[PDB]
Amino acid sequence: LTFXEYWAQLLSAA
Amino acid sequence: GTQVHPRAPLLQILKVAGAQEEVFTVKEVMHYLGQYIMMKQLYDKQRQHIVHCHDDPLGELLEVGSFSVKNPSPLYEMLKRNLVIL
Repeated sequence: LTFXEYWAQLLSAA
Repeated sequence: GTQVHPRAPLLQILKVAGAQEEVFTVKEVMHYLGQYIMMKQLYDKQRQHIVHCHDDPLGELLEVGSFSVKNPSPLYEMLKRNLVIL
């Protein structure tokens, strides 16, 4: 995936 | 949902990423951190869940040369050191 997609997944968890 | 105040070195990174606030939620802090990594192109170009933060102010705060977005504990440990709970 793109970085934006990976970070968005992480962000959702916070 | 708790409000937090970033310590100065972390606030400086958030400011580069466009943050004008001084009080955030943790999610907002994480949002601007991702914005920073994206704008500075610190992610690995081929395996984009890997972030290479050595030789960057972000690496000084994280205390690691690289990390995986899927193994975020260095980020969270940095946040515990760099967020004042309000």
